[PDB]
Amino acid sequence: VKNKCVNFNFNGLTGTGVLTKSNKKFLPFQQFGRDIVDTTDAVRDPQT
Amino acid sequence: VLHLTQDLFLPFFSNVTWFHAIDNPVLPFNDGVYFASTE
Ligand SMILES: *[C@@H]1O[C@H](CO)[C@@H](O)[C@H](O)[C@H]1NC(C)=O
Ligand SMILES: *[C@@H]1O[C@H](CO)[C@@H](O)[C@H](O)[C@H]1NC(C)=O
Repeated sequence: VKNKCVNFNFNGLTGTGVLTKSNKKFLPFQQFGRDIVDTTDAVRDPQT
Repeated sequence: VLHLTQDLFLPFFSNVTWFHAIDNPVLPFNDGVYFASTE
């Protein structure tokens, strides 16, 4: 479910937020995302 | 971002030995080794 605040458990990375499509350029080895504040910003869906 | 990491890296301007081939000596392995080859 996108554009709706929902608790997520993506591969054991529990949390809460809003999911959406991204234009980012994740490399094949990439799984996680972050920022200079070292907090998870984007995740790659294991099943899609 | 300018993420700073600490890990086993090959030093910059470090000293590397160049080998030829024409017998396959065994070289020590310690904290990782770096391998390069153009063929
Ligand atoms: C997950 O499994 C289903 C059924 O086996 C399959 O249709 C789907 O493509 C799989 N997803 C990935 C990312 O491989
Ligand atoms: C690599 O070896 C040469 C000759 O043995 C030496 O002069 C040089 O200082 C070495 N490299 C470094 C980075 O010390």
